[PDB]
Order: sequence, then C-alpha cells, then structure tokens
Amino acid sequence: SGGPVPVFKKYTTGSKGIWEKIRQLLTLVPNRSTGNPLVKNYRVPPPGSQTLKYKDPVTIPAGDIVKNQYYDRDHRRNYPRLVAFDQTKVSGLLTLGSAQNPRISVGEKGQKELAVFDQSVSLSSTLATIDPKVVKSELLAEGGSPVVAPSLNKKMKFRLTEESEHGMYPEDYPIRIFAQN
Amino acid sequence: TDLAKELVSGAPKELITERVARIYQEAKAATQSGQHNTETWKIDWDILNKGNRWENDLMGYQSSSDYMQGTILKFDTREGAIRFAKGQGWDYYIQEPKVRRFVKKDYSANFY
Amino acid sequence: KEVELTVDGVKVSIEAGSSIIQAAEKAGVTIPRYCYHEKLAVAGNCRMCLVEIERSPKLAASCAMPVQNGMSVLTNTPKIKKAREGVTEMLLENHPLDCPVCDQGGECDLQEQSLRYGSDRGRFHEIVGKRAVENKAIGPLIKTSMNRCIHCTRCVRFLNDVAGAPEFGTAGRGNDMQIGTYVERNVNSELSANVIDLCPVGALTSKPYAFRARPWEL
Amino acid sequence: STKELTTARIKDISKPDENNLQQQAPNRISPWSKSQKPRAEAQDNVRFAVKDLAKQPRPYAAIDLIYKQPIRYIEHDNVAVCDGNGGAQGHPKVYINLDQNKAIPCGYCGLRFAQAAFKEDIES
Amino acid sequence: EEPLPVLRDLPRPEYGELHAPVYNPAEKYKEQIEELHKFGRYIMGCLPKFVQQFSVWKDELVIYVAPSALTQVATFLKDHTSAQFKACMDVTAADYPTRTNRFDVVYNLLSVRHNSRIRIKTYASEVSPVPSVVPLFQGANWFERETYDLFGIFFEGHPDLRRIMTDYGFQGHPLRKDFPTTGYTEVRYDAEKRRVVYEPLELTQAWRNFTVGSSVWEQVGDGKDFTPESFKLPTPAPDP
Amino acid sequence: EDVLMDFDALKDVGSGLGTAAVIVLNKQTDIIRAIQRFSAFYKHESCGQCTPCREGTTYLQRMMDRFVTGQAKEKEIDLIYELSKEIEGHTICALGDAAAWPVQGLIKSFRPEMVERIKQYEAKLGESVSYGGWTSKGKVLDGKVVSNPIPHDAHHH
Ligand code: SF4
Ligand code: SF4
Ligand code: SF4
Ligand code: FES
Ligand SMILES: [K+]
Ligand SMILES: [Zn+2]
Repeated sequence: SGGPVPVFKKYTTGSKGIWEKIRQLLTLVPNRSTGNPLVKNYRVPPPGSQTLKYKDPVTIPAGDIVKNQYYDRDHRRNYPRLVAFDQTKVSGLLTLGSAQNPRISVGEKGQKELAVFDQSVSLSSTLATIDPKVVKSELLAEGGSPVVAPSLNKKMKFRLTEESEHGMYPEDYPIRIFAQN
Repeated sequence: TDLAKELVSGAPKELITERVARIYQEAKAATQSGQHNTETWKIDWDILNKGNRWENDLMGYQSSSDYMQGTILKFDTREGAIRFAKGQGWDYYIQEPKVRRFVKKDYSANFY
Repeated sequence: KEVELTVDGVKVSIEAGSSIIQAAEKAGVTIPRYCYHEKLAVAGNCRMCLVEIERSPKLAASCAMPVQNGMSVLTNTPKIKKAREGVTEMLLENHPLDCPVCDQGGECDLQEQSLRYGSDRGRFHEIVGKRAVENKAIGPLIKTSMNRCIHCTRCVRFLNDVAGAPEFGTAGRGNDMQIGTYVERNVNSELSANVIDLCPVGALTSKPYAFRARPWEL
Repeated sequence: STKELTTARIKDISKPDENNLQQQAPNRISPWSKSQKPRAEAQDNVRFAVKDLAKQPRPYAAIDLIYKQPIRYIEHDNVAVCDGNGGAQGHPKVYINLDQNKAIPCGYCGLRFAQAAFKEDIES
Repeated sequence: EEPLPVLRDLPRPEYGELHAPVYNPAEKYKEQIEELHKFGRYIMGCLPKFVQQFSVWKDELVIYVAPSALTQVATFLKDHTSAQFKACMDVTAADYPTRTNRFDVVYNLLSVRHNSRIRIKTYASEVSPVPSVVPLFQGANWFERETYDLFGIFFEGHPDLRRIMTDYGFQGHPLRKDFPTTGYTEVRYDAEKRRVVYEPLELTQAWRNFTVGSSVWEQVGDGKDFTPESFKLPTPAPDP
Repeated sequence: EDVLMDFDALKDVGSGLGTAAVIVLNKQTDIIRAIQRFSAFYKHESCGQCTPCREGTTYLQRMMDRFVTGQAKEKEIDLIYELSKEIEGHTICALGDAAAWPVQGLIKSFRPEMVERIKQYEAKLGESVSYGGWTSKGKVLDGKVVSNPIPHDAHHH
C-alpha cells in the first residue's frame, strides 16, 4: 500500500545537519520532498553515454531460422470474413436449424428445403407459421427469456471500499472508490 | 437520376461549363504482371490547357491552379460511375477498356 | 473442346490444351509467376507457379501443365504456401541489396511477389557472400545490372522469337550461367527496348531513364 | 570565361580557386550534372543584389573528393565486398565483380575496387 | 539515515531465448462473436418490419435499417430492458459514390447497463431525408450538425441545423469524395480593401499524388471463416 | 547388416538402388567431407535452369563447407535440412532431388558426428561462431571480410 514514505527515501535533494532539524520543526508535513532531483543520482549517465549494449529481442516460435514458416503466423491474411445475415438466412437457420443442431431432411428431400431460402423469404411469415418451441429455443433463450445485450467484459465488477483500504478522501467527501472485486 | 444534384452540391459552376472528366478503367502496366488496379473504374479530370503546371522561380516548385488535378474517384462498376457523373451534371466521356484476346498456350507448342 | 475443370472450387471452361495458369486467370484465381508471359513461349525455369493437382503426388507448374477434363486444382493449400516461400528464398539468396539504387524499386515484381507470397525474414548469413556478375554492354539503350537477374529467360525468348534477334542467349552452366551475348557486341533490333518492360527485375533497365524518377511520382 | 562556369565537365581544365565565389564549389569550377544550375547564373538574381556572396553555403563538391581516394586492390579474389566502412552506420552490403580489366566503383560510396593483377593496366 | 541505492548499479535478471505464443487474435472473440449473433438475431426477430440485416465482426454488432426505420429501431434499442442503449456516442457518415444512395449514416450506441455496444447503419442520398435522433438522444445534436456540414445529409426534425466546422458561407461539403482536398478558394489580406478576402485557389507547389504507386498485386487473400457453427446453414445428410 | 539389394528392400530402409554403385566408408574417413564432395558435385553438375537447384545446390555447398570445418552452429543443422526440402519436388528434373538426399542422409544417421565438429571448432577459436560463419570481430574493410576465418573452399582457382 502506498502509505507515507520518509523524506530520505525519496530521490530529491534534502537538508543536512542543523538545517534538517529546523525543517522538521517548521514544516507542517516533514516527510514531503522538495522536488529537486538528486544531482548525483538523477540522469547522471545521460542517454547518450549509456554503457548498455542493446540487442534486438527475438522470440523463438516467430523469430527463429527453423520451424518458422511464415503462413503459420500470417494472422493478417487469416482475418475473419465479413458475413451479413439477412431475414432470408435467419429464416433458414430458424426453419432448418443450424449445422450444430441439424433439423433438415436427408438426401434429395433435404436439398429441396435448402433451395427455398435461395430467394426472398420474410422472417415475419416464417415466425407466423412455425412451432413455438423453436422460437423459445433458438430465437429466444432459457425457454423464452429475452436475449440480454452481451457484455464486452464479463469480469467488469466493482466493490465499494473504505478509506482505510484505498487511502483516498474519507467518507465525508462526495466521491466513492470502487475496486476490481 | 434526372435530378440536377449540382444545384445543391456547392461546387463551382466551372466544373460543369469548363471541365471535362474521363470515366476509364486503368490499363495494365507494361512493367508488371499484376492486374489488381484494372478491377475498378475511376474518374479524373482533363488538365487545363494553361495553368495546369508552371515552375515557381524561387525554388523550382510545380505550381498549379487546377484544384481538381489531384482528385481521382474510385468506382466498383461502370454503371455507378456513369450514374454519379450524370447526377452531378458533369461533361464526361468514357474510355472503354481494352480486352485481351485469349490464345491457348501450352508447352507442347514449343516444338509443335 | 471445352473442359470443365476446378480451381479452388470454381468451375472453369477453356479450350483444350490451355495451361492451368490460363484457366486460373479466367476463374479469378491469382497465381504468382516470374518466367511466364502471355506472349512468349512456355518456360518452366522459375517454379513460382507451382500448384497441387488433386490426385497426383507431384507439384505441377501451372504455366506448362495442360488442362484436362475433370481436373481439380488447388492453389492455396499450405503445401503450396511452403513452395512459394521456398522458391522466393532461393530467388533472393544471391540477389543484391540494390533496391534504393535500382530503377525497378517501385514497380518490381520480385519485390511485390516476395512481399505477397514470400516470408518476411531472410536466412542468408553466409560469410562467403553472394554471386557477383559483371555488367554486359549491349548498346546505349539497355542498361545492364546482371546481379539482379533471376534467370527467367523472358529476354532470351522475346529477342529470339518475337524480335527475331538471335544474338541474345544464355551462356554458361549452373550458378555461373550468365545472360548476354557472350562476345562484346550490342543488341540490333528495332524492338529491343521492349526487353526492358519484360524484365521483371532491375537487370535490364532504360539507360536514358536511369535514376531520374520513381514510378509512384509519375 | 563563363564557359567553364556554366557547362558540366568531367574535369576542370584549370585549378579551382577557393576564394572565387563564381565557382560551382570551392574545390570545383564547373557543375557536375547536366541539369545542375550553374552557381554564377543562380547568383545573378534580384535576391542577391544586396547580399554578401561569401557567407552563402558553399559545400565542397563530392565528385572531386571521391576521386582523391586511391583504388582498393583485392588480392586472390575477383569479388569485392563493401558496406560503407561503418557497418551498421554505412550502406547496405553489396558485392562487386572484378573480372573486367578496370576499376569498378561502389554503388553507394563510390569507392573503386579492382584486382591487383590489373594494377599496371589501370594506372596507365 | 542510509544513503539511497544507485538504481543503475542494481543487478538485473538474465534471460535466455524468449518464447511467445503464435495464435490468431480473432480466437479470443469466440464467445463475443456467438453472443452478438444471438442478440443480433433477437433484434431482427423483435423487429422483422424494420431490420434489413445484421452483421457481426469480432466484438462489434451492426444493424442495417432503412431511413424510414431509423426512429423505431433506435427507440427500441433505447427503451427495451434487454437492450438499454441510452447513450449515442457518435453519429457519422461515409461517402460511397458508386451506390445509388451515396452516404452510409452510422450510429454507435453504448449500453452502460449491460456493458455493450451496438451500431445502426442506414443510407441516404444528397437530397433524401434522414430522421433526426435528437428527440431520442440529445447528444446527437452536434454530431448531426457536423454530418450535414461535411456531407450535406438532410436531417429532418433537427431543432437547429447549421454549419459547425466550416467557415461562415462556406460552399461545398468537404468529406464528399468529389470535393478536392485543397478546396476551391483561399484567403489573403488585401491592402487596397483593408480586409481579408477570398480568392481562387493557387498553390505554389501543387499537391503531388503519390497514391498512384499502390501495389498492382492483391495483398490480403479471402481470409478465414469465423462464423459460429450455430449460424451456418446445415448440409443435408448424404444418400442412404 | 541386413540390406538386400532390391529396388524395394533398399527403398524401405530409406535408400535407393540407382546404379548398384556401392561406396564403402570405413571408420577412418571424413564422412562430412565425403558428403560435402557430393554437394559440390551437384553444384558443378547443375544445368541451372530451375530456380531451386541453381540456387539450392549453391546454398547447400556454402553451408556444407562450414560444416566440414565446424564454423557453424548446431541449430543450422536443421536450417540446411529445411533448405533441402525446398529443393525436392520443385524442379523440372531429378537432379534437384539427387542433390538433397546426400545432405539429409548425413543428418539422419550421422548428426552427432556433425555436432562434434562444431564443438571441437569452438575450442580452437575460443568464442562461439555466429550464423553464417561470422565471429564477434569479423567486419568488412576495403573490399574484403577481415578479422574472421573465411572458408576458402570454393575450389580456389
Ligand atoms: S530488381 Fe527488385 S528486388 Fe532487385 S534490387 Fe531492384 S527493386 Fe530490389
Ligand atoms: S535479364 Fe531480366 S528478362 Fe532476362 S532472364 Fe534475367 S530477369 Fe528475365
Ligand atoms: S533441377 Fe535439373 S533441369 Fe532444373 S536447373 Fe537443376 S539440373 Fe537443370
Ligand atoms: S511461371 Fe510457371 S515455372 Fe515460371
Ligand atoms: K526491367
Ligand atoms: Zn560501398
């Protein structure tokens, strides 16, 4: 927890000897820093005089000379395709089912039903004449419950916290602090 | 289609009475075997007979007064390009793209 | 005489004896190529157009393999992707790092097809170095930088068959094979300069146009 | 003579004068490109009427400096390798063929390389 | 009392050859893709009369409606308990001169209730009217003004529609594809008239079109299919 | 020990009965140099029209020259094996296939003997060699690579 820290543990120029004793007596908060960076510590090796020998970092699976076929990591050309669902295809999915739960007849009898949804088929007409259990199981969820808008992050919860934890303003200030929970 | 949409576009009248646009499909470059650029229809404007380019004497810059010199519209179909040009009331002309004649090509023909 | 073949699940129909690379273009499928030109004789010396015939254990060059009825052609399987990267690596093994000083920079087929179909990284770290080839003098029109040639024989095929000038050919064997006229002479043809357009790389370039512009400016 | 000051030449027919402000460069009289505007013509402008020509930027001509560098002669090898003599701070590494009986310059640095067997032929 | 340590001299860890997973970034959206497909289908089922089609890309759902259906769909997406999109974060447009209706009018909604976002797409021409969602979302007042200023789209029902970005008396709509990037006129101070005046555009250096250097080869292929298995038309069983 | 001379029995064990040319190799021989000789043979005998064998054989010859001396790394054993795969099945004629099998045969059954050269070579040079035969001091000066042992094995001449 980011509690108070003594002044000598902060990388700022401070007072010495008698002038340090005087500062502690007169300052309301003696542990605060003056904000002047330490001349002997801050930026003492300048970026142009660093002794570090830099090397380009490379990962093994994607930056090696072996077992590194590019198409195995070519995510840009394996982008998701853009698919739009109109009322004709939704009616087909509702009437014939999906490939996950097929409800379409077999053989030539099944291809007749598929060719129905190759032209305009209104969804309202499909809903008008259809078994209601299909709507309660495919279009709706949990036996007819409405489909709630899906969350962008299911782990976005919060919990109310008190001053002893978050260290912010006490309860008499008109703001509150929510943690991750 | 028949609506004169140029009355509300805000463009100056010189685009109609003084400038000519070309509707064309880009020809395949002779230095490359790719044909991607030839799949779209484009519209550009003919250069001004004077003031299209002149040399600035201070630095040798290419000065110009044609505000349409760098505008090239992109269309997916020829009909869309014609419909847009007609809608804006532009004076245009279409350059029909050249089509390559198909000739059979086989390795056996190198000896027969 | 039409044959109904398949290219990546697309029905195609062309005249009998047509190459697979011709049927692929009619089907809208793009196959990389260096040595194939739709106006020159068929060569198979570049191996960039390799495709996988459905029932065959061998990869066929689409520019030379004739079409058959019922033939199904795959052009984007991982096996072909391996072949394209492998052939690209071989082409760029000895190619000089000349793009900044090479007039084909912005209109190079070797650059674009290596970017599109080759890998993003090279593995040639040899200390012996690349092949070095001296520049041939064939007149004031065609500028030669023969380090950049990929031995595709477009110039040889054009000048012998189309232009009708047989003084240009391939001399040598193996890695020491050099395009040129062997002896010190020029190319005598009113259509010789078309060799500059046909050369996909900067090996043959326009001498009057040298260094003066980049294609994206024009 | 205003003919050496306004025409591109391979060599200057006289010795350049470092104090002459009509030369293309302090170390070169004539321009080194056919499309390079002569300095004398450029300075004959209304904007140089009350301007001191001595303080204008006059960098040395690189064409005269590069040819003061001696030819690098390679022993027991027909291929020369150059990367700018700086490595990561130079130019892309290229390989120069030396089969021909002449010095061949680098495509980037302009340093000329040749075989030692052709040293007598090149120097004469 | 102790001196502060020199952070430069502190020891640092030693790492060998690093490793990293290689996977498609689209794989992490598998739950988002399927949930949005079900929610997008639920909206079409609730509004078959208005919803032309819907699309799902990773974690973004788009609803496509006609101009005459914009008010109803926005009202439904705002007041329905399962879809409480009270905030309209953006209203924008895009120009497609190829199509009969040039402009796609895009509405991005946010639901702080369920931590969800949705998109509404409609279409407009240079003269066709589009209903104003200002009565529904008061925050769309300035966005619709900006859309008109840069495109010219007719927003019917806007309480105060006018320019918001261009100069007073500006002619043309800059974000149209036919509008030149440099405009038609420029300003300068006229000493004779003692004021700033508009004059026809003249450039000391014309804008150089380097876009003509685009690649002559296609760069991205047909892509990979990421449609959920529960949203593919079934293939019938083979012959007996 | 149990090889029968056949187009199939030798096929099963991973070899081929091309022309019955049996070459015997006793333990007192340089196995890597012998295989390196095969790679140099096909580079010189490559007709040079297809891209793979015109470039791959030169690529294999360059890498085999560093293996015979040990101026390489252990990971490059898999690199040269991959390069041989890029030659097979991508050529007009079978010389490209014939130029990859001898290298793969060395890797398949005699890989530890190839690693021994690399380990031994580092002892003489002290510091380990990087990819392609480069050291920590090798750099190019005035037309040549200096401060680095270069494998001068390209037939000199
Ligand atoms: S030919 Fe192409 S790849 Fe080779 S140097 Fe020129 S631009 Fe680069
Ligand atoms: S010089 Fe050019 S056209 Fe001729 S073979 Fe080489 S790459 Fe092909
Ligand atoms: S694989 Fe055969 S035909 Fe092709 S270049 Fe090599 S030797 Fe010649
Ligand atoms: S394009 Fe077919 S091998 Fe060259
Ligand atoms: K060329
Ligand atoms: Zn150099």
